[PDB]
Order: sequence, then structure tokens, then C-alpha cells
Amino acid sequence: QYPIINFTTAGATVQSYTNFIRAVRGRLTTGADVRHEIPVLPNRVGLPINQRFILVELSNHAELSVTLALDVTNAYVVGYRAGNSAYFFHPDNQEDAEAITHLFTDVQNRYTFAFGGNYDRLEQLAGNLRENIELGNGPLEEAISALYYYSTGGTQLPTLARSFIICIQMISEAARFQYIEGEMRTRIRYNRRSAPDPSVITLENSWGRLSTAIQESNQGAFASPIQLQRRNGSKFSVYDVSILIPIIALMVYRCAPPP
Amino acid sequence: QQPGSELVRPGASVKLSCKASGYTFTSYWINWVKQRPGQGLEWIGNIYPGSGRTNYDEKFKNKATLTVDTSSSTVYIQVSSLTSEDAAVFYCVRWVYGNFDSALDYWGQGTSVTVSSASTKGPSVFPLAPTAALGCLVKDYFPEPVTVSWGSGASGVHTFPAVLLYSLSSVVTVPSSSLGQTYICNVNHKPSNTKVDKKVEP
Amino acid sequence: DIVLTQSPASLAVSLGQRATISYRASKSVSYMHWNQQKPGQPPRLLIYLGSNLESGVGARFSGSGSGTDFTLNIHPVEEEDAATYYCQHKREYPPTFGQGTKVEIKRTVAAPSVFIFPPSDEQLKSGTASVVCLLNNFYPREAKVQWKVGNLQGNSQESVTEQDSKDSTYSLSSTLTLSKADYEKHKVYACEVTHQGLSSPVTKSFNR
Repeated sequence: QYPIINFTTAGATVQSYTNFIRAVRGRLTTGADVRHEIPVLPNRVGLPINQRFILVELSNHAELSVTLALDVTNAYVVGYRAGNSAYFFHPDNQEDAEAITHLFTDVQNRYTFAFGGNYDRLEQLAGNLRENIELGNGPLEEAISALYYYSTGGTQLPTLARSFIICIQMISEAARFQYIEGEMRTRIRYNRRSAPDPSVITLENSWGRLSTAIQESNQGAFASPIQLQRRNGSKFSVYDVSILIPIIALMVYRCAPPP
Repeated sequence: QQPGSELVRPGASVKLSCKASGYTFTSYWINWVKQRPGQGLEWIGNIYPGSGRTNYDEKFKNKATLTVDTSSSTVYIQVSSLTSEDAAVFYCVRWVYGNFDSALDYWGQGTSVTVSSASTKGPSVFPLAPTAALGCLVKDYFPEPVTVSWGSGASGVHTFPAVLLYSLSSVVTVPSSSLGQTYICNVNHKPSNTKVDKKVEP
Repeated sequence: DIVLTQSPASLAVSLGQRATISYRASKSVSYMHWNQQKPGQPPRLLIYLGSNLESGVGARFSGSGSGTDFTLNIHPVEEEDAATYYCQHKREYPPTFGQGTKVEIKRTVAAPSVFIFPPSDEQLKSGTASVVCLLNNFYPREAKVQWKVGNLQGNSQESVTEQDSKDSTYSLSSTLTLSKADYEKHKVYACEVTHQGLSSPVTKSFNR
């Protein structure tokens, strides 16, 4: 059976959370594939189905529990289970469509949304954008409950989509970036709750192509520089992978390591 | 597209083909489904040519190996060490997982796999003689098929399915007043380039 | 794995009746496939996503259900609908098929003609002796054959035809193959037949 990693919002501390994200990174990749000091997620090609997903079980103070499903290849959420029902983001292809039939094999009810799980569609179905949707142990607490109650008609679509945006950023993107993991770390210490600033949004949007640029780079140097944004929304280019080592923590597999 | 028949000796192995035309060969799954004579449908496993991923039913995990020749647009299923319980038909199937093109299921003709040590034997044709039923007993042939007619024809005839070498029956029945007219059963065994037309006399 | 048990195995239905086939699942299925198969043909999807009719399918055909209970209904059975129906699911790995349901055309009960034939000169001039017994054009399908050589029974050879496309009947061919040197050690040879049509078994026999 797939590995499970547990996290409650109930009594969460900086350490309780950090452990979770570091545990998630550990089961996402073996860490044998490292380019320029940055780990690589497993290559989708040739990967046994029994190593394709990990499971993340989130619980909260309200004594509710959901289990999300992450794709090791992307570190992104593909669906979740809540009691007797599993819901899945629409697969972009027939390989993915078959893969999720290996998930939560023992549930009574399985459904597939018409919509993908990319930010673009979810923002639409939520009415908010990522920069309008607060993140924090509070918003996470609320996301766990909304997802739980969607099975029982008690959760409306905009709130469901919005809760996804909360989960995906605090789990997937936090695993992908040490920067974003920190931004959630600060929100837990000083007990804050706030939307991500442009430094975060920019990274999430750029994760795939940062991954490409680092892997197809020349001894670290980007072929073309990549523009990001600071917290204050100012724009700056990145020319080399060195500035990113304390920032990106996982890359998607793009190419075999060069000599 | 699949071949219709394969002979294969006991404890030997067979490598079955499935050429795919008329769609993106690297965008769908190709499945294998096994049907034994007069029994149900068992799913053996599948393969996704575009990514090489496989699945095998636990009941076939060590008997079968699926692999794909992207060049020919073809899939292969290889079974190991064939027993008599392995003699059956092997369909390959394209079907969709999901929703958007749900009714896309499409089956190959199938491949009848016989497992035998036998050789192309000719057939013996014995007459069955006593409103009156007549008959031929086609005995001890290999391979299949034989094909029996009575000129023709045509009605009241029951050509039975072969049983195990192979052997079938065939009844014709006719009005009793017709015992003065010639009734002959015409066997043909295509593989032994043999043809027998036995007059049924009393 | 999810096991799909179909019910009933065999179903009899006169043309025009209404037919309902069930499929009991050992766990819940969300969306349920149905295939149709006719002797000598590869199965065809008849119903996808529980209720949506495949292409070309007549409209007497309806599929419904949820959880562990899905069904296939025909409102008035036409004859072309005689075949075997398998339910299918592929959404919880591994994919499965149903136990199968074969629907046959129902019709007037009919006793079988029994006709018995001693071995030919040709067989017995080869040390072989096969005594064939043809059992033709009966309904329903179930029959019972006993062989009585003086008495006793033994090791015989039975094959059965498909339901006729004209008169909806069945046929049986039973062969008894013994050796000449064994065949000429008894004298009485009987092909006795038990069946619905009669309480008293149809008997044919001969002597050498």
C-alpha cells in the first residue's frame, strides 16, 4: 500500500509542520538524483505504479480527517478520499487516467471532476485568485473541513475549489520550495494568516521552468535568465542556479544528468 | 488486428501480436482478455505503448509478459509453458479510462490458441445408417476444422462441434419416402488436402 | 479485487417478454460497463457509464444501478437479443468482468427425437466400434443420457449444439466408442434418455 504522512492543524507548531514537509519530501524522492545540489523527483518514465503516489492525511481540531493523493512525478494533488468517497482532478491523458484507478481502490464512491487542478481553473471556480486567498493553519483547518463535507452535500463548489488552493500551496508547493515552506512557517509562529505575496506566486508559476532551466543549464548558468518577483512586486532576473539553492527543494524530472 | 489461430506444443511458449491502426498508438491503453471455450471473460493485463507501463492480473503475473514494438505499431503478449488449461482465445482491446470518449471500446478478432503434440492426421469418415435421420461420424482428425455438407442441402442438418485427436457427428433427416434417393455426406479437411463424399447406404 | 457476480446464469425469454439482468458487486462500483457477445464473435460494448447506450444499440435496452447493484433491462425482447451479457468495471484497479448471463429464446417444450446407430463396417474393419446416438430438436436445453450395453454404462462422448436460429431448439450427439473385441462380448445396446417432456425415458436400442 502507498505510504501515508499525517498532519493535524490541531496544536500545530513550527516543528510539527516542518517535520511533515520534510517527511513529505523524503517519500517523494529517494534523493539519489541531485542536480547542482537540488534533488530531482522520480522520472515518470519507467516508474512502477506502486511507487507513483504518496498519501497525505490531514486532520483538524474538529476531529475530521481527509487523505490527499500526490503524484511523485509532479508533487501535485491528483485527488482525495473522505470517508467512502474519492474525488479526482480530471486527468490530462490516458496514462494519468489509468493511474488513479490504483488509488483508494477500496472506496465505495469514486468521482472525477470535469475540471483540472491547475490554479487557473480553480481560481475561476473559486471566484478568488491565489493573492486573495489567505494561507495558514487557520485556512488549512477550514480546507480540511470543507473537503470532508463535500461528500455530504454540505460544501459548495467555490469553497471546495478554494480549499484545494489552500492545500496545494501548503503541501505541494511547500514541499517543492524551502522558501514557501518558510512562508508557512512564519504564518504558524506569529499565528498569522495572509495571502501569498508576489515572491511566492512567482515561484509557484515558475517551478516547472525553473526545473527545466536548472537541468538544461551550462554548469549552472541559464541559457536564458528567468524573471521572478520580489515581495514588493519588483521584477528581477535569475541567471544562475546558485541563488536558488536555498529556495527550490524539488524539481520535476526533465533530462538525464549531463557529464 | 490479430492472427486467428496459433498451434503451440505443451510446455512451449507463444508470442501473440496485435497491430494497431487508425488512432494515436501512443495515447491509449491496449488490454488483453482471455476466453476459454464456452466460459467467461478474464482480464489478463495491459500496456500503455506510449510510456511502456504494464499491469498483470495476479492470476497471470508470472505467465505473461507484455511488450510493444512502437515501430510496427504492434503489441505483444507472451505466455509461458502452455498447459491444456491455457488453451483459449486471446482478445486484445482498446478501451478508454475516464469519460470524454467513454464508448471507445474496440476488440481484436481474437486468437484461438490450441495446445497440442498432434500432427496433421487425415480423417476417417464412417456412415451412420439405420421421418428418417442419417449421419456421418468424422473421426480422429487434426487440426480443426472439417466442413460437412450434403451436396447440398440443407435443412434438418445438425453438424455438431468437434470433441477430443478431434471427432464430430452430423445428422441429416429426410422424409422416409426418400430412402431410394441418394444421401451423401461431404467431409472436407482443408489441412490434409483430403475430401471424402460418403454415400449413406443400408 | 472487486468481484462482479451476474444473475441469473441462464435466462429464458419468449420474444416480446421483458428481460432484466442483474450484476451483484462485492464492493461498490460507481460507473458500470456492459458487453454483448454472440458465439463466434468478439464482445461489443452495449452500455457505458451505467446507462448511456452504445452506438447502434436498439433502444429497448436500458442500464441502471448504483453501489453494489447494477442492472440491464430489455423492455420487449426482440430475438436478435439472444446472446451472453457481461458487466464490466475498470475504475477501481484491477478491471473485472461479470460471471456472464446468456439469454435464450423461450418456446414450446419439445421432446427430442432419439436415433441410435451401430458402428459401420468401415469402423469395425479397423478394430474400432463407435455407437452414435443423435438427440435432436428439443427444448429446454437440459437433458440426461444413460447408455445401457446389456446394462451398465461407461465412458462416452457428448457434444451439444447452439439454440437453432429457426425453431429455437437444441440438439445432443452422444457417441460411445468401444473396441471391436469388446463390442462383440455383449449383445444389447440401449440409448435411454431422461428429460422434462416425459417422465418415462425415450429408449432406442438394437442387437448385434
